[PDB]
Amino acid sequence: EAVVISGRKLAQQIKQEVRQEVEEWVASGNKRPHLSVILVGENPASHSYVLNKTRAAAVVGINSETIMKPASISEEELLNLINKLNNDDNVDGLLVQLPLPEHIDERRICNAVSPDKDVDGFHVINVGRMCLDQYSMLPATPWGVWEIIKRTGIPTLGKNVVVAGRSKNVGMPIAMLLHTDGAHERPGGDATVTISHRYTPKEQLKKHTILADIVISAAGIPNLITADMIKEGAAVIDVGINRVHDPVTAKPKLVGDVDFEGVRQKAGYITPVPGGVGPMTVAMLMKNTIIAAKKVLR
Amino acid sequence: EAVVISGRKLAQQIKQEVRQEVEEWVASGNKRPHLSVILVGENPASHSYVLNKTRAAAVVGINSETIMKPASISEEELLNLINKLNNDDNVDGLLVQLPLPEHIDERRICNAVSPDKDVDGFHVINVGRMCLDQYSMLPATPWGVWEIIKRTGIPTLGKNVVVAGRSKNVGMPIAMLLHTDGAHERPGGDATVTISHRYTPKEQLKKHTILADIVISAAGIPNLITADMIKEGAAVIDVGINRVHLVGDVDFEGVRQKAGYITPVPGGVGPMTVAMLMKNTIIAAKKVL
Ligand SMILES: Nc1nc(=O)c(CC(=O)Nc2cnc(C(=O)N[C@@H](CCC(=O)O)C(=O)O)c(F)c2)c(N)[nH]1
Ligand SMILES: Nc1nc(=O)c(CC(=O)Nc2cnc(C(=O)N[C@@H](CCC(=O)O)C(=O)O)c(F)c2)c(N)[nH]1
Ligand SMILES: Nc1ncnc2c1ncn2[C@@H]1O[C@H](COP(=O)(O)OP(=O)(O)O)[C@@H](O)[C@H]1O
Repeated sequence: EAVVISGRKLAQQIKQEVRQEVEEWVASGNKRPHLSVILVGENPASHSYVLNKTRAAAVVGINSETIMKPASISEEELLNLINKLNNDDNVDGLLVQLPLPEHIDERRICNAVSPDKDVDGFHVINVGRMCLDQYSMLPATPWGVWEIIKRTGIPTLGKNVVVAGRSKNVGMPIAMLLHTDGAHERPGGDATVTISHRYTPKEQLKKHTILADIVISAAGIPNLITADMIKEGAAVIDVGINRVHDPVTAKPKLVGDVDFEGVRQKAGYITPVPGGVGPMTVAMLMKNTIIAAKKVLR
Repeated sequence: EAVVISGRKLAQQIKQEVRQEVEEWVASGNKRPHLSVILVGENPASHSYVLNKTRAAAVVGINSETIMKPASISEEELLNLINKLNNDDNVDGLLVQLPLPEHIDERRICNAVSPDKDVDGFHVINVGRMCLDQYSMLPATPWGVWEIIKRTGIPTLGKNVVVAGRSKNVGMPIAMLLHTDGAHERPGGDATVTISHRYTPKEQLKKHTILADIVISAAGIPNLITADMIKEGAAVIDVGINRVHLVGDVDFEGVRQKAGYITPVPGGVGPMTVAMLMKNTIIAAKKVL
């Protein structure tokens, strides 16, 4: 039966580390780090998630604010705000919670944020640098997945890894980190990586996961991954956060992409949803904010 | 036996497309495109390849010059030259042939070329845009591999593909093009892609290639792919160009029984590399950023 990795405990340890580091930075008489978060509209998940981020900033010694804007705001208005904050020498990190409404182009917004305040790592320069194995602001969810693997001592060099999902801020950067050279400026995990997506036929997915020492599911599909697909002792990391309705009572429940109960038999490791990858995302963003405050990637 | 794909012939087709496009463009008022190539040192592969590029330029009606410099050139000189060429409005495309001498930072050189004139697609912005499936200057070898697959009619959507190698200008971009979404601004092939490299155990490689409708080898290792690694009827694309006693990364002679399609070396991907660069030069001349 599978060791269950608590991403909540790990995230909490990492927050303690950022706390000490912020205490230190300030005791040396530096400006306290400041994170600004922009939230557009009323997606409830977006609200909960931004709540989690600002709390985390509070508890690790980072000053936060959330600027909430109505969904009817124009792209131009959002850009004027971004520009104010890029020019405010008090703001170390600046993030815009996603998704944005359809009249606003996310890519133009992500590229408007100053690369050295880009704690999400979504600016095209950060994406380019990451894809070239250079130092960059790494994106929080993928770096969280990496820390779960690395801090649990699960090896990656030479190993087979499958990532279900190819989204530009989750699946793609996860696949990039895991396959790349450990000897490079930004080290990778030297694994053999397969990437699947919405057109991977389910039988062919299974044919690749069955060979996998590590399966990382970032598709947003309940019960995508089941124990017949996993091999004995493999690590299984679950990036999905899927809001379902619970058969016994149609209560609103969070599952991931893995059939936890089925897979926790056969697997060597497993993360739960909730309390797995999600809090790690919040922890790695605290890390990026301290990094941005210390202006080390200038 | 396997259908042997002629890169020589597909490249001919592409170069005729560019010739026509260039001729309409000049005919309708515009400056004739110009490609400037910077060559440093005496690597015989580099010299041969830069000659192939400028010949192709000449025959599709694109003006060229190669600027040859000694290996001894300093990084500051090379950047000075690049800066001059970035400002010369006669120059549409600018490329610096690799590899550069060990005392020159390649990445610094690559980022110094104006993105508008970056016909190799090695500038960090071009790499970033490509990884986001945005319009970009696609790198020549990866776009060549893509054109080989799509002009030969080999399907990719839902299919299994293995790329052997993860170099930033070949193997990584090939994997990026093949797995990405056909509906995006810069379409991809909607395939299921495995990337392998110098730490993939050979048996594990084989366990992936066995499943593969397409195997693309960009490792630079003679005989890495052998017919027991292929599944019958599969497309094998050989990006390797190795000096031994020129051959690929495939055992051509063996794999051609088992394979559905196969590319030779020479005459496969290499001539396509040259062709796609001509494509990129006319795209740069037209200033469709
Ligand atoms: N600019 C930008 N950047 C981004 O990074 C992201 C991604 C992101 O914020 N992800 C998450 C994920 N999970 C949590 C979390 O708290 N998860 C808990 C459950 C809490 C509950 O159910 O409400 C868990 O999974 O246990 C979080 F705070 C943030 C977006 N959308 N936008
Ligand atoms: N900035 C930059 N950009 C780059 O794109 C490249 C890569 C590159 O130039 N690739 C190639 C590959 N092959 C050929 C070729 O003509 N191959 C013939 C064999 C001819 C013979 O040497 O006898 C074949 O394979 O049939 C070519 F002209 C260029 C580099 N290095 N640098
Ligand atoms: N056994 C192997 N299987 C797959 N890829 C390999 C193997 N051995 C080496 N490689 C890869 O080949 C590449 C060598 O780089 P390079 O020669 O610069 O690229 P190219 O083949 O495009 O010229 C590296 O990415 C390396 O990890």
